[PDB]
Order: sequence, then C-alpha cells, then structure tokens
Amino acid sequence: VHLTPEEKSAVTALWGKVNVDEVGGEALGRLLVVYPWTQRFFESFGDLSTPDAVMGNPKVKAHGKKVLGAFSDGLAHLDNLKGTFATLSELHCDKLHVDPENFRLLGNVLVCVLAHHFGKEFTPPVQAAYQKVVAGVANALAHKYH
Amino acid sequence: VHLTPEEKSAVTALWGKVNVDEVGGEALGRLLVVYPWTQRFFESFGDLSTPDAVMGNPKVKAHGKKVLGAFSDGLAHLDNLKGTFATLSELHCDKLHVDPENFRLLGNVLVCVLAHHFGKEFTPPVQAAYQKVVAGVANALAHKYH
Amino acid sequence: VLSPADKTNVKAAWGKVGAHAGEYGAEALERMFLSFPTTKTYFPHFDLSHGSAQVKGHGKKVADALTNAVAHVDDMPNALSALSDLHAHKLRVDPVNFKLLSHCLLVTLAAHLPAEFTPAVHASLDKFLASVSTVLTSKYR
Amino acid sequence: VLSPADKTNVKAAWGKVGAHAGEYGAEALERMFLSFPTTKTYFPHFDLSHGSAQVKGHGKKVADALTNAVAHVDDMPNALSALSDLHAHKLRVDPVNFKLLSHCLLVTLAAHLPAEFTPAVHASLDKFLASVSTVLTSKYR
Ligand code: HEM
Ligand code: HEM
Ligand code: HEM
Ligand code: HEM
Repeated sequence: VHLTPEEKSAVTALWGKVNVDEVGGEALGRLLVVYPWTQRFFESFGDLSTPDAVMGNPKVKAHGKKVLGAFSDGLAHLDNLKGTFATLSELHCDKLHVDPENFRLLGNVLVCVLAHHFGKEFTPPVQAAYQKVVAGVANALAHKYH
Repeated sequence: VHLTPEEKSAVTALWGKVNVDEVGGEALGRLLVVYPWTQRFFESFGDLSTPDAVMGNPKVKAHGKKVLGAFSDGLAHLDNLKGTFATLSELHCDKLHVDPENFRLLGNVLVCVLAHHFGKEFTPPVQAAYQKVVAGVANALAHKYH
Repeated sequence: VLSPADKTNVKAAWGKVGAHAGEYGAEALERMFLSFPTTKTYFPHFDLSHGSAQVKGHGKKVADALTNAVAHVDDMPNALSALSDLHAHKLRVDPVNFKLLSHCLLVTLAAHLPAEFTPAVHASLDKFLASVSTVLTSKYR
Repeated sequence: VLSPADKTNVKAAWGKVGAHAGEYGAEALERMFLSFPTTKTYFPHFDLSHGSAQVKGHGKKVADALTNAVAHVDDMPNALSALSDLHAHKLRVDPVNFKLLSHCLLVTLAAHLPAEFTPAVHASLDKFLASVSTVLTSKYR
C-alpha cells in the first residue's frame, strides 16, 4: 500500500507499543462476540457461548496471537502485501474455505481495539493510516481466491 | 483488467451488437428508477416523477448516451482502465461530488440491462466477464478520489 | 417496505416464472459461483460442476422458498421463520453474500422475462429480494 | 432486534457519554472524513478542516439525534421520522455510508470509554447503530 511518510511513521510508531499476544486475543475474541456468525470457523475451540466464555477461551487467545503475529509480519512489507500473504491467501481459500469478508470485519474490530487500548493517542489521522493498512491486508489475503 | 483472451473476445463480441445510445438511456433511466437516491444529481433534468417520466426524459437519455459512450471507448483500453479514466475520476470527485458507490450501482444495472436485451446469449460465463469489466471501470473511476 | 404496487409486480413476475422456478434457481446459483467466486467458500461439500444434481436440487429449494415468500408477502417473517433460524444458527453465511445472490437472481429473471422485466418490475423485484435477505439475516445477532 | 440487555447496555454507555455527545459526534465525523474520503462528497459546502465549526455544529446535530433515539429506543421509527424523510427525499446519502459513520462512532466511543467499552457493550452498540441506520434508510424507495 501507498502510505505518505507521515502515515507510515504513525503506523510504525503505534505498533511498537502493541503487545501482539494481548491485542490478538482481544481482536479475535471481539470478532466472535460482535459478529457471532464468524464462530462457524471455530467449532472445535470449545465454549463460545457467552462473551466471557469467548474472551477467556485459551484456544481463542492462542489463535488471536497467531493471526496478529502474521499480521505484524506484513507491517514489515507494506510495499508488497500481496507477495507477503500469497501462501496464506491460498491456504484460507483452498483449505480453510474462509469468506474474505471475514478479513474486513477483523480489520474493523482491530481498529476498535487499538482505539480502546490507546485512547486519545489513536487520533483521527492515525486511524486513517490504520484503515488503509487493514484494507490492504484484507485485499492481500483475498487475492488468491478462485 | 486481467481478462483471459476468451473473456475479452466474449465482451467485445456482445458489445458489437449493442446500440450504445439505446442501452445508455435504458441503463441510466433504470438506475434512477431502481435506486431513486441517485436522482440527487439530476434535479435540473426536469420531471423524474414516475418510471415513465424518467424513462422518457430526453435529458436522462442524453446523459445516458454520454456516460455509455465513454464506457464504450474504455472497452478499447481494458488493459489500461485507470489511465483511460483518470481525468474523469478527478472530475467526478472534485467538481461533481459523485459518491463512487453510484458507479457500482450503474454497473449492476448495466448487467441487468444486457441480460434483458440479450436473453439466453448472456450466459453465466459472459456475465462473469462483464462483472469483471464493470467492477474494473468503477474502480478506475473511484481511483483519484481524495 | 414493499408497497401494494410492489407486491402486485412481484406476484405477476413470479407467476410467469411458474414451473421454471427451480431451473431459474439453479441458473442463478451458477451465475453467482462464476461471477463471485468467494461465494463458493460456503459450498466446499458440493460438486459445483455445471448441471450437478446438487446444484439443481439446491436451486429448487431456493426457488420454493422464494415461492413461499411471494405467497406470504404480507407476513414474510413468519413464513421464512425456519429458514431464518437455519441461516442464523447453522449456516452462518455472511450477510454480504445475500446481495450477490439477489443480483444473480435479478439477472436470471431479466434473461428469461423479456416482456415482464420493465423498469418498475425490476425495482419491485430488487426491493423484494432485499426484504427476503433482511428476513433471512434478522436472527444473526 | 435489541434484547433487554442490549437496551440496558446502550442506555448505560450513552449515559456516560453524557455532556460530551456533541464533541464525540464531531470527532466521529472527522474520523469518517479522514478514513473514508468518499464520504466527503456529501459535504462539498463545508470547511472540513480540523476544528471546523461546521463539522462541530453538524456533530452536535448527529449526536442529539442519537440521544433522542436512545430515549425512544422502543419507538425509533416514529422518533426519527422527520430524519428518515430528510435523508430519503432530500440528502439522498447512499446507504453504504451509514456503515462507515457507525464504525467511526464506535471507534470514538472506544477511545473515550475505556472502562465501559466491553465486548458485550461493543456488540450492543453495533446492533443499535445498525438499527438507527436501518430506520434512517427505510424510506429510500
Ligand atoms: C489479518 C487476517 C488474518 C491473518 C494474517 C491470518 C493468519 C493465519 C495464520 C498464520 C494461520 C495459521 C496456519 C497454520 O499454521 O496452520 C491461520 C489459520 C486459520 N485462520 Fe486465519 N488469519 C487471518 C484472519 C482470519 C479470519 C478473519 C478468520 C475467520 C473468522 C480466520 C480463520 C482461520 C482458521 C479457521 C484457521 C485455522 C485454525 C486451525 O488450525 O484450527 N483467519 N490464519
Ligand atoms: C461508467 C460510469 C460513468 C462514466 C464512464 C461516466 C462518464 C461521464 C462523462 C464522459 C461525463 C461528461 C464529462 C464532461 O462534462 O466532460 C460525465 C458527467 C457527469 N456524470 Fe458521470 N459517468 C459515469 C457514471 C456516473 C454516475 C453513476 C453518475 C450519477 C449517478 C454520474 C454523474 C454525472 C454528472 C452529474 C455529470 C455532469 C453532467 C452535466 O454537467 O451535464 N456519472 N460522466
Ligand atoms: C434469497 C436468499 C436465500 C434463500 C431463499 C435461501 C434458501 C435456502 C434453502 C431453502 C436452503 C435448504 C434448507 C434445508 O434443506 O433445510 C438453504 C440452504 C443453504 N443455503 Fe441458503 N438461501 C439464500 C441465500 C444463501 C446464500 C447467499 C448462501 C451463500 C452464499 C447460502 C448458502 C446456503 C447453504 C450452504 C445451504 C446448505 C446447503 C446444503 O448443504 O444442502 N444461502 N438455503
Ligand atoms: C447515524 C447516522 C446519522 C444520523 C443520526 C444523522 C443525522 C442528521 C441530522 C440530525 C442532520 C441535520 C438535519 C437538519 O438540518 O435539521 C443531518 C443532516 C445531514 N446528514 Fe445525516 N445523519 C446520519 C448519517 C449521515 C451520513 C452517513 C451522511 C453522509 C456521509 C449524512 C449526511 C448528512 C448531510 C450532508 C446533512 C446536511 C448537512 C447540512 O448541510 O447542514 N448523514 N443528518
């Protein structure tokens, strides 16, 4: 993606303060709570019956950490998101059968979580830079769908 | 856009049977009838009071010919849509203030019009090819928005 | 909101479909799988080859449900109750996908109803499909 | 459908917004204009710069409408009737845009109500803004 130097530094600066383990668990848990139909991909994860059940589920936290860790990797290759995510794109299509609209919902939940976590530091311009990044990432992951 | 050689020939072959002025007036009139909020840009056009009034309005028909003629010329540049539509993208954003969602609505209405005009000749694979083209044109027109 | 005029338009157009409803249902699905390949993510268990019995059978079930809704256009929520629960609790299809199938059903009807597919009927069918979609996703959360 | 717990959650969160509702409405608009530039096409007549009084004035109007919606959460269609007419027949904002503002309002709430923005509350607020959006676009066609 196309980020001005100011958008790149905003993104990078905030991400240095993110505990991926923690944010990953929160983001994935909130996705499953707010858009419960997304639970269709996690039948084997245990109890997802209540928000409390979802949020303290260890398989949720574990997966959340995997997903954001992979997401962090793309932050390092902002100029070549498609090439960075090609293998994972094919995996999610061919093996996992995940509708790419789910990538878009996660992108939005992530933004909400950064705002919740960082408060006032997550300014309108910072959000705008993150919105371009999450859209980029979602697009990179849906790229190899067929 | 990335169309296979097969897809390009399918698009070109049907297009050769199109009466541009006629389909243009039809597609624009149907947009204004099916999604009436799109009439917001056309208050200077006169009577848009009923489906009949819209479909019969000479200003609607004239604007439809202008829009589809541009579309038509773009079909010659399938490989460089962004370049072909750059100036029009700017115009639509900066002067006309047209939300690009309107381009997507018109693209779906155009596919329905072709289907209605061609019947059985508008097969599932020919539709797929046209879907790629209308999405490509919408994207090219939304490209310079800021 | 479907106006009375909308309901009249739908009933007329659907009536014309008549006996071809299941064949049209199948064609709309094939048109969706080809135009919007991401919708295939919900059918990994199906033979999606052209004319497969699975698609033909599913096409018929979709058509019958639409017939049911046209029949009970004044009380869709009750009419599609069961289908609403199934989609919300088991299938869990993202709401976006309903818009893609609706578009492909409109294209199919257009391709088969030259006389009946006027601007006003097109508007009415679009609204009807949007209403059905809204009822089917109403119990999601 | 807003369950009794949804209604409770919404009234509690909005309760805490309190006096800042106008400030948060302006902030949400600002977030929207920066994050989704196409939304600026509806305000060619505004100064969209940071701190613009026009955005602040509009933010207050939006937030007040939301306050009225929370107050009448059981009778939203009637409470928002004049606003539904306005948007459908004059402003004619494409329905897609409502999802973008709703998201920015959620981000604004998150950034200002750390304690109150729990996952359960986040879910109730998303449902509530979707219901407000449905009401506002109900008379479009
Ligand atoms: C930022 C977007 C995402 C990224 C970078 C991402 C990345 C990953 C990675 C790295 C894996 C592990 C593959 C392995 O080692 O087996 C994975 C698996 C998986 N992902 Fe994605 N993911 C994303 C979004 C999503 C979303 C939104 C969903 C569905 C709601 C999803 C569903 C799954 C599932 C079901 C698995 C397999 C878990 C298991 O093995 O049971 N992912 N993803
Ligand atoms: C395929 C998509 C479209 C193409 C290729 C297109 C093309 C054009 C062209 C060639 C012009 C004339 C520019 C000039 O004056 O030099 C124009 C003007 C305009 N277009 Fe678009 N257009 C498209 C879609 C739309 C849509 C969907 C709307 C609104 C619903 C719209 C609204 C307008 C308006 C209001 C004008 C100015 C008309 C005037 O001043 O008479 N266009 N467009
Ligand atoms: C107009 C909208 C729709 C209608 C009326 C509809 C109706 C139906 C019906 C009648 C069934 C069979 C129920 C049964 O056998 O008990 C069904 C199942 C199903 N539908 Fe929906 N549907 C619609 C939209 C969608 C969309 C958009 C998708 C995904 C893109 C979808 C995916 C499914 C799936 C995967 C099944 C189960 C198929 C099987 O395993 O047999 N549906 N639907
Ligand atoms: C929760 C969603 C929304 C609410 C509660 C809302 C509420 C309002 C209110 C209270 C007004 C002022 C009416 C008056 O002048 O009496 C208004 C006007 C307006 N709204 Fe909406 N609105 C919403 C969403 C949107 C969106 C998403 C857009 C476009 C992106 C939009 C565009 C406008 C415009 C252009 C005006 C006229 C502004 C002016 O010229 O003063 N609205 N809205």
